[PDB]
Amino acid sequence: VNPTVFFDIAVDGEPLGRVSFELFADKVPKTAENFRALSTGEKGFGYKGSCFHRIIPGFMCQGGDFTRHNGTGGKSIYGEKFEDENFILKHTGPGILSMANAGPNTNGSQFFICTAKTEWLDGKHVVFGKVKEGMNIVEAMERFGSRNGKTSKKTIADCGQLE
Repeated sequence: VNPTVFFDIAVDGEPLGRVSFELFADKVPKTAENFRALSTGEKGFGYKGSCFHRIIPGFMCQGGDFTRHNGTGGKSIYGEKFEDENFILKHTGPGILSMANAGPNTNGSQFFICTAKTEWLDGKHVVFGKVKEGMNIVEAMERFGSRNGKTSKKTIADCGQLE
């Protein structure tokens, strides 16, 4: 069965709620495994304690830069940025979980959660999961964003894999 991972989100250190995701390991196993392992921290690094540095209401929440906290860092579990695995899945609406990148074949650890349909990203960003529980928490997060993406308050307080 496809894995499920959770993030416990905090705003300025205060608990907000939990978001869980189904990872589409049946369709993008390499990309799903990267996100899964970064969520459990089992390789010795990952998402716990990192922030969502760019949140644009009506578009997306972006995070996963656990090394520089601003969109310039992050790394995959593969010792280098990795390839676009496939583009089977499309950006169909809110809740889609997709990889951030800076060009072809440059996936690291950064990802975004869509809060709208973003079809112009189809074929350019690898979709690999979707929000299962807590879309309402993603909507709460979105309120702390702004047009230029800066957040009005600061995190993934805990994360891991659910049965």
